[PDB]
Amino acid sequence: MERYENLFAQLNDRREGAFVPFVTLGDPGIEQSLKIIDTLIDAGADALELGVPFSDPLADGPTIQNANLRAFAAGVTPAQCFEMLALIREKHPTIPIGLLMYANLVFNNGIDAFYARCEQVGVDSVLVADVPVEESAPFRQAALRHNIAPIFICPPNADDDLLRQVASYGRGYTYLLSALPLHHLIEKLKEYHAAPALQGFGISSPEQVSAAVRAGAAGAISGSAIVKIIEKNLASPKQMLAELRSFVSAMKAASRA
Amino acid sequence: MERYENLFAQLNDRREGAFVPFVTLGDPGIEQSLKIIDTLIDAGADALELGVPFSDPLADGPTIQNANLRAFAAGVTPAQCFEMLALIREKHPTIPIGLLMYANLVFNNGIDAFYARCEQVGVDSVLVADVPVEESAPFRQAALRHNIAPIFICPPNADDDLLRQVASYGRGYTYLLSALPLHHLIEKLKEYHAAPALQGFGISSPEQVSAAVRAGAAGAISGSAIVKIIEKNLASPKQMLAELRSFVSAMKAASRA
Amino acid sequence: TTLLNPYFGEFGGMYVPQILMPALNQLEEAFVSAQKDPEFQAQFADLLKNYAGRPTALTKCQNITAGTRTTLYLKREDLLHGGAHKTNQVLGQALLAKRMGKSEIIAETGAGQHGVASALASALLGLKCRIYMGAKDVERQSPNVFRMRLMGAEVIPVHSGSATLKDACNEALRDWPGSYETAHYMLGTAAGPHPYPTIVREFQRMIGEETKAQILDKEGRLPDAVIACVGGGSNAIGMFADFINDTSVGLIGVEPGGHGIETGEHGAPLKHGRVGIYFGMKAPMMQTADGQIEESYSISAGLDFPSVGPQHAYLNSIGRADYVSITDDEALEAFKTLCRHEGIIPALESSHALAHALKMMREQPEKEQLLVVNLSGRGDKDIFTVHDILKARG
Amino acid sequence: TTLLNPYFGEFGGMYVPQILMPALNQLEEAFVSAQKDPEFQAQFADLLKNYAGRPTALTKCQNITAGTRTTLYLKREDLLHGGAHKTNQVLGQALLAKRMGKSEIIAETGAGQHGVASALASALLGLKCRIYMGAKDVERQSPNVFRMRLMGAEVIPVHSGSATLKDACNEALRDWPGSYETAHYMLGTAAGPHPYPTIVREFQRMIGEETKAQILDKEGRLPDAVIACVGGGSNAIGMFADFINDTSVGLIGVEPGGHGIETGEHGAPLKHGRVGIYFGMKAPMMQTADGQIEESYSISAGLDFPSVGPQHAYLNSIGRADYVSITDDEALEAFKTLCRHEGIIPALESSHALAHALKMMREQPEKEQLLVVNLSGRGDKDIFTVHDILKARG
Ligand SMILES: O=C(O)CNC(=O)Cc1c[nH]c2ccccc12
Ligand SMILES: O=C(O)CNC(=O)Cc1c[nH]c2ccccc12
Ligand SMILES: *Cc1c(COP(=O)(O)O)cnc(C)c1O
Ligand SMILES: *Cc1c(COP(=O)(O)O)cnc(C)c1O
Ligand code: NA
Ligand code: NA
Repeated sequence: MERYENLFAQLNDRREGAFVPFVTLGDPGIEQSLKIIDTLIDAGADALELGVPFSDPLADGPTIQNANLRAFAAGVTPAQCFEMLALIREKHPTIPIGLLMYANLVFNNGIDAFYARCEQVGVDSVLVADVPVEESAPFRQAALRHNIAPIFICPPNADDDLLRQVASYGRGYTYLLSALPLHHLIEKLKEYHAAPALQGFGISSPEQVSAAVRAGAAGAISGSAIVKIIEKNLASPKQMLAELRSFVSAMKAASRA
Repeated sequence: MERYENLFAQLNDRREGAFVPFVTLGDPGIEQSLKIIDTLIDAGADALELGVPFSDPLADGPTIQNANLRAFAAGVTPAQCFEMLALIREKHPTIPIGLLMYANLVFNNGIDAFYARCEQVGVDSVLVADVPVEESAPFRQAALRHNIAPIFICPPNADDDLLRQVASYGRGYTYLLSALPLHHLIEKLKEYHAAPALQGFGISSPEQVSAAVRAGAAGAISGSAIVKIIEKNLASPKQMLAELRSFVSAMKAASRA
Repeated sequence: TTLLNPYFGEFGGMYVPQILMPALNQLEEAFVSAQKDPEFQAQFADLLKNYAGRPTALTKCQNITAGTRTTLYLKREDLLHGGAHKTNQVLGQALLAKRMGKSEIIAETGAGQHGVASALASALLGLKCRIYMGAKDVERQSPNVFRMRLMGAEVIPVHSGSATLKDACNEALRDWPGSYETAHYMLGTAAGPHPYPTIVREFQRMIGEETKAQILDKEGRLPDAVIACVGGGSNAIGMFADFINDTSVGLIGVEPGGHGIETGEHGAPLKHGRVGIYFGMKAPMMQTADGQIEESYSISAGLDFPSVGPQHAYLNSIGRADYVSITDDEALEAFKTLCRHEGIIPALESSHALAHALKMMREQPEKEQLLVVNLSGRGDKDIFTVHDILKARG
Repeated sequence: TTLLNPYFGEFGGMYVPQILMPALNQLEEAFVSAQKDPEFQAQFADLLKNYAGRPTALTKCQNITAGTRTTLYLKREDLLHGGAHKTNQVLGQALLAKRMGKSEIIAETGAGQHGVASALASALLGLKCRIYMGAKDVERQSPNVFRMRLMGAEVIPVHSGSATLKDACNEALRDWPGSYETAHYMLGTAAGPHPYPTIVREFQRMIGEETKAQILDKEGRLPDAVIACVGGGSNAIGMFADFINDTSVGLIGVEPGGHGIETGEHGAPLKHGRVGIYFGMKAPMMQTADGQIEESYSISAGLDFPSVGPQHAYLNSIGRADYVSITDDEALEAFKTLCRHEGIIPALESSHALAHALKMMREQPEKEQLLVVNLSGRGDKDIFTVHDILKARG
């Protein structure tokens, strides 16, 4: 929770939207993944969103399915992922670090313990891709108890009940998935004092970062896009790091205005 | 009919049983078949029993099935068979010549015409292997009208009705197929004044020819046996002719007593 | 001398070697006695309810007929256990085999359907089954072969003559005279010597009688025509029997036309061969000018018998049923129509019966007519053949 | 908020991404409304009578039980059209798809049985069907593949994850949120998110209700135990449902033991895995210490799902049903027993259900007991697999 209140406050003083990139931990291997993520940060990512490889990611598109398989081909497991989360937090003490999990990875050895281990290593949020609000009671309660914000997706046709729920249950940020006008979903999430909105899915050029700020959101999240850059330059790690720094620098300069 | 009354009369004057060998016409080819059959006669066959190759011989065992296929491999047809029957009768005017036919070969182009053509070329009997007495009316009537004897099988468990029928309907000879004691079937066929009995199937050494005479029959018919000798010596026609002359000479000397 | 008629007008009879007569006559007397035997009739009624799955539904096919004035129903013998109507009469010929005290069954098969059938009834009823299959049919029907051995039958391949279904039928008739005191010869069509055409009809006749009651209840009147394919005749005479006396009902039998009647490569002796005597009987055959018997040709294995049941030649001669022909193509189309429109994969045999009903509708689409096709089996056994064809063409 | 319960004690629920919720809720309301809708209930009753061939017989198997005190009956869903019980609930999920105004069907399949099923119901009912099959299941099930294309379905192979049934179930759930306004996701077992376990039970429940009436009429009392195999749970819960309130009747579910429980190569998560959340639901799964989901292993394709229906975990937890396991060997024996003794070739799935009933009799041959096994499909699809095994050993 705190790091994200600090960062949104800080960004509001500067009239700047946040730019949050997503990567799968351990893709394409643990050492490469660590250098990808110090690169994203030095280039200006405001927060990271980071996924732990799960054998059955029923909520992910193809780019992210292939990122999982690559991490599995290198042998990555949840345990190494929590190892990597500790080293990333030891180097970067203020960046907000959010995880994208599947339910069985959290429920596996006890839902309280999993949110304890995130508290220990210094994670600030977890969004559980297959837990809808109606199933979310134990996972939100537990996350709350360990000072970790539970993130919810707010879909684009959300009825009023759901808006009300998502605003009441979530913290840190509201994941505002890109019928139903922006300008309505955004106003209503402010009205119900929801966590600040981040718009995500489909976000892959600077102009959409400027637009999401203008529409009233606090920033935007990009993942398929970052993940493709990895997928394209596997054979030349140095060029991978260059294209990622360029893309991230462009996206975060668009949030400045 | 006449040739067979003449031959049994002649054999009774000499106190001798008849020995009748069976061959498929055109096996293993038309020219070879002609020399096989002049050999059987010069060796002492008293009468011939001669089969026309039929595509489906449901009453024949394997030795005779293979004789049919061989004649078919040489191209033999019913027409060539009637051609060969004329040349055999032009050389041998008194030997009784009986055919073993299947029903469709006789019924094919009219049952009267078939018994006319046998009358023309000089055949003396036809036994239709798939016509039982109960279906035999047209075939016997027609055969009668063209002075050809219709031959019937009398099986070894024949009840009295059947004995009575076979004795009334047949001519030339009664084909006495080898529960029920010989000595009974034989006495009863005399009692009902049936055509003289020839015992056949399984007849393959001299001692069975002597035995069938002693039991009261007029002679015996051998076919599987002759047919195997052909099947064995296909590759050496001259040796085939030698073994056939030897076997037939032995069988017919056993009928003398 | 026989208890019942052996002939249907000129056709029929018992044309077998004399030494098979007592097996025929003994069969015929067993069958007469069973047909009046109320116990036997309840025993057979119970096997066909609880084991084989009777009655078989009557399905309306609304999607295939839309925009015409045809109502088409499908009598579903594809739903009977073992997947074809062949099961009805094996149960009854095996029950007769028991009533005579026999312990053993002889059977002939071509594509292997009747082989199966007679292996499953012999397994259920505690008979020892041996079957004859031409070697050509052996080698191309290894699925069927293995099923009959699963079910405990002994399978014998016949290498003689053409080594197909007829050379099988020939080896059957050769073994039975040595064995008919403990072995029953379980013929698989409404053909061969009397009493086999009568017995196979009467153990297939419930096809027709349940079709009548099931149309009467659904439509309140009888069919304008019932339609069935004709390889030897049993499923067709089973469909038709109970309607021969309702003279407004149409009986239509369909023969295989193969490559087409004009190529001579077909299985349609009833309208295109000539009266001969072969397998025990006087009926139409596929034969030469000279009288040798030939093979039929059909894409469908099951219809490839170069002769036909004598009762079919009789009801053609008096004009109470009509007979026609459908080509390998025609039947492949009707098989693809039913799979895509009704979600029923039919046997290539039954597809010819449906091919003619689809031309009955397509030819005259505003003729009002109520049509039943006997769908005599399912067509899983035939999907490799149809994929291989479709593949060969693209 | 839901109209009915999503849970059976601890197990069940709707664990799906938020954007799939409205498709679930819309399904659940369609189903509630149909269940009180007398018209819908007559429409489904008529498809299952006239098209699919209900009621299915109850066969006594006297030969297998002789010399013991077991009475064994076989409920024959192998006689239902398409050859397995999977047909009952596709007809009903397609009829629901129509009632919502949908025109399109999504399906997942492994060995290809449920793929077929949903292709034939979509062909009959005028729906456009597309199916997802893992590529590994593609390549080894080319028979099924071709049948679904005959019947007009579009088939999509899934190359992700392990490219088998579960990676299929994953691609289903990914397409539906873009399409649920004209496309119904036709899940093929009593598992996944609520409402799918309840709906599949209630469209399979006539298995049980006709078994009860058919035993009551034949034996005048209820079974001591009903027995069924458990891959995801639908044929078993369809057999058991109507007997859960007749507490003297035994409910026994049989899981695949594969090579044996101790090798770890099995499909028996209910008694040998651990509670997890995967495919929409909280139930027992085959998973690592770490929580990744694994494949089951069974000689039988159809039982290879590394989780199980939640209603089965619930009735195990309260001791109203019992669950056990049968090995690839055990089931191969019971498949050869039924082919040679009763002339019924069963599916390798159902052979495990029969394997346990044969050990129930063989273990205690003078226990008086009335046993029904749900023979959930036939086994023609499985004879190459069993010939290849038997051949490998001699
Ligand atoms: O892929 C993107 O552009 C954004 N994706 C995410 O923010 C991360 C993500 C991976 N899988 C998901 C499922 C649900 C929500 C987010 C994710
Ligand atoms: O083969 C024999 O030993 C005797 N055979 C004959 O006499 C000729 C024959 C060939 N086939 C037959 C069918 C019935 C009767 C005789 C024959
Ligand atoms: C064998 C078979 C046929 C052909 O025989 P009939 O005796 O002519 O009925 C027809 N349909 C099926 C499904 C068959 O298995
Ligand atoms: C698919 C199938 C099964 C397994 O699924 P359940 O949902 O567990 O019933 C069992 N038997 C047959 C014949 C099958 O086709
Ligand atoms: Na025919
Ligand atoms: Na399972």
